[PDB]
Amino acid sequence: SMQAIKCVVVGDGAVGKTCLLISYTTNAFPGEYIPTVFDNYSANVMVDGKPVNLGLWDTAGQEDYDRLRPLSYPQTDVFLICFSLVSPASFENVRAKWYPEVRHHCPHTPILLVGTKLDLRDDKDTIERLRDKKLAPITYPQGLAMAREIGSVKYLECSALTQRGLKTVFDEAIRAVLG
Ligand SMILES: Nc1nc2c(ncn2[C@@H]2O[C@H](COP(=O)(O)OP(=O)(O)O)[C@@H](O)[C@H]2O)c(=O)[nH]1
Ligand SMILES: [Cl-]
Ligand SMILES: [Cl-]
Ligand SMILES: [Mg+2]
Repeated sequence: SMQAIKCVVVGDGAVGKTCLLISYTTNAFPGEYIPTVFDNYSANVMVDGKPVNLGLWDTAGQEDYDRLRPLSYPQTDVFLICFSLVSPASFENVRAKWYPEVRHHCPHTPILLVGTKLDLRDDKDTIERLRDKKLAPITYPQGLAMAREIGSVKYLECSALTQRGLKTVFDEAIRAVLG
């Protein structure tokens, strides 16, 4: 027994959940091949001088799985609720959909709020695209405020593509369970 930790990742379609898991576990961002299946990834992580077995559970974010997806929730040690920093709709869904759904099935499990696609937040074409819809990328203070609102233990931002902040997401996830 390496200590085992079950981590489940949830959030809207296209927020980057699968890329996040693959980039983390393989140290490589998927190119033109992102698994469509909702797999479980097994990673090992050193925490305070001890190896931990992190099982990472990908989920489908579409409405069609609203009855099937929660069957993966039992025995979860920590949830990651993901939204894209460059999709305000995905951010609103953290409060509207994901927080309520997780808490319906798992009242006490820690939640980390994770803002993805960090590399796009200061990307000009992305800012302009959002400005056209009277919108702007989600800022760190906004994400932090959403994290408090949903009782998250931690708010993190990362990019699966550049890997900036990626390892911290899962270190903090583990520490939320273990210390
Ligand atoms: N620029 C950027 N694109 C990303 C990142 N992570 C994922 N993507 C892209 O976002 C899209 C959705 O990613 P995916 O992992 O399939 O999202 P999922 O539906 O939540 O599983 C794909 O086109 C990815 O290439 C990131 O960190 N930066
Ligand atoms: Cl999805
Ligand atoms: Cl917080
Ligand atoms: Mg996926």
